[PDB]
Amino acid sequence: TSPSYSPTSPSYSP
Amino acid sequence: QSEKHLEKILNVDEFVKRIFSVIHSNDPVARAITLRMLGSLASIIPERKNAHHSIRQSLDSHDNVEVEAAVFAAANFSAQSKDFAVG
Amino acid sequence: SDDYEQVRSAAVQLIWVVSQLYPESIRLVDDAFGKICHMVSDGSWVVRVQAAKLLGSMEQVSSHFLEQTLDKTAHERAKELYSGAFVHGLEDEMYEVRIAAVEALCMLAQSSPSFAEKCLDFLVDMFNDEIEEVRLQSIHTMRKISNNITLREDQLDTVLAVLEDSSRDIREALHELLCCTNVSTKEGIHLALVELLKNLTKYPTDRDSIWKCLKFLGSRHPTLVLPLVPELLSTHPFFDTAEPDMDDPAYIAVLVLIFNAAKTCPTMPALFSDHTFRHYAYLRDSLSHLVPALRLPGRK
Amino acid sequence: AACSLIQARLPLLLSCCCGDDESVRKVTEHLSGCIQQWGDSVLGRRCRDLLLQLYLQRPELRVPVPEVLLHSEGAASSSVCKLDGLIHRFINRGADASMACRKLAVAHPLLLLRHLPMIAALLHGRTHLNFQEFRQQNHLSCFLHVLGLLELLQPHVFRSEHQGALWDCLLSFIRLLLNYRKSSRHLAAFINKFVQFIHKYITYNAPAAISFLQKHADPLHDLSFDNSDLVMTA
Repeated sequence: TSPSYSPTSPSYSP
Repeated sequence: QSEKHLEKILNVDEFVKRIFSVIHSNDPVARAITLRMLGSLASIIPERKNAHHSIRQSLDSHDNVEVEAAVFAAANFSAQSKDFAVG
Repeated sequence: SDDYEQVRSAAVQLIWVVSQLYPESIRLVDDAFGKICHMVSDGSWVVRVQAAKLLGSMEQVSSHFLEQTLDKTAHERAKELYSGAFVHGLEDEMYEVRIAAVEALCMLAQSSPSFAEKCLDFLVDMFNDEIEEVRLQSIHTMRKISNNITLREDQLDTVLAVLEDSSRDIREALHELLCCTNVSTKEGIHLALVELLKNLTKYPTDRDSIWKCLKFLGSRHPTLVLPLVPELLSTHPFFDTAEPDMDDPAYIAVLVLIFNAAKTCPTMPALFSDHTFRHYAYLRDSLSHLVPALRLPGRK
Repeated sequence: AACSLIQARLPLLLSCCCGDDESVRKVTEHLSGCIQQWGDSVLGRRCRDLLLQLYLQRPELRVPVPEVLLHSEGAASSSVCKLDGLIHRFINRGADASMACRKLAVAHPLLLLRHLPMIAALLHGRTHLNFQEFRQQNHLSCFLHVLGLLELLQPHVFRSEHQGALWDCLLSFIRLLLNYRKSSRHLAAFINKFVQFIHKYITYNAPAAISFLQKHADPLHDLSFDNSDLVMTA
């Protein structure tokens, strides 16, 4: 899941 | 390229959120691209404290290809804002 | 006792002015104050305004006799559960005399370091007066006498009012009161925090004052909040908590409290989690009139 | 400025060793002389080093210098103390609260003295149940544990000024508890507190000098035999 967004990162709401 | 047309944007927070949402990505080149883009948007977001902070953060790291872009974005804001230049 | 109007109206002024000169009759100022008290229930409404204002202006009086104005109660019933001139003046015909009463009470409460604790309940209860002017005056007087006062159980009642329709003046006044009040119990700070969060989530327009009141509420008494540090910001002992959003004006609200408290207590950056350091740098860069400079290693 | 500079240069010192043997071999080195020692600061950085031997605390305690810097252990002390307070208020989590607390307290005295203000600001449930008969243990066990920790850390009471403010605050809270208690229903804690006050006064007449301001009301407040006791085998 999200290979580049990092597991501990603020999630994009929309 | 199309910088003159930037000022005529009615919806700014949504756009800036979309652009800024890729500064937390772990990819050192994806951070460098986004810092350049922010630097290219000083005209329409010259007072954003979160952008100022993120640039001042990326300015002191270990990845050359992102430090060389944070420098550019910092030079870009330092012209269209004051409280950023002082820091 | 002249049994005609426009006479007593100034006879009261005369008795006050002569009395304040020197208290030597047998007790002279106390006697004059007793006379004013027995008069406060004058038939008219014009007299009572002077009655209240003049006794308010007076400053020196026998302690033991002073409380006899307030002595009558459901208030002491509530206190146990957890564990007369003004009594009538506070509830009168039209709001003018109520305003005069609250002003007199604030003046003489300031004068006497004691007698304040006796009047906190009489103030707080009189919030739902239905006259916005009396509302504002009550908030202002509570602020002005807020010093060396405790709200062991009054916290919840004085905070329930924080939810007004808009009453922008009232809610701002309540924030002003909170930033200058004093609490002693940790659960009190926790409670105030939770009601403030409800306030912010329901009226997302005065966050700019919520933050300042929280700043002062932290700086005023830091040690009270230290036990809350693990609980208020999620710090699951062996799980890496997901970065809470940087700009959320509830997370910023709860962070400004901690940072302001952190000026005093040196031990607590140990409690600070991973994110809080870069978040502190971001805050100290954005809102420089809310978070003071600290000793954190990240920003030396 | 020297202390701040030592903070600035310490991380390389930590990294270059990153070894228990190296840390031991370093701490064991203290120079002689009494002028411009400055070794006291680096030794006190044993708190950052998170040592487990009281030997280091020995020379450090002898130095007896203030500590305001960041400390690695500061997390564990808060964990233990807050757990003890919460367990006290809760009446499985309390087994450590009263035993490991005192064990670590005796193992290292200076850390607990540094953490004192936080625990002092606790234990304000006195007014919730003044009689304390309503409170099963929310008004008794916490004070028992805390005062016992005090009698254990008498060296903490023996600590000089700049740390006695927290002790004075705790003493004022204890005196208020004595005044507002259920009229001497139980006297074990009262005797313990009296003994602690006597020991503190004996160890430092200055602690008695400061506490006199608060005790002025207390001597008339008590007017009882227990208070008057000190107001004046194999």
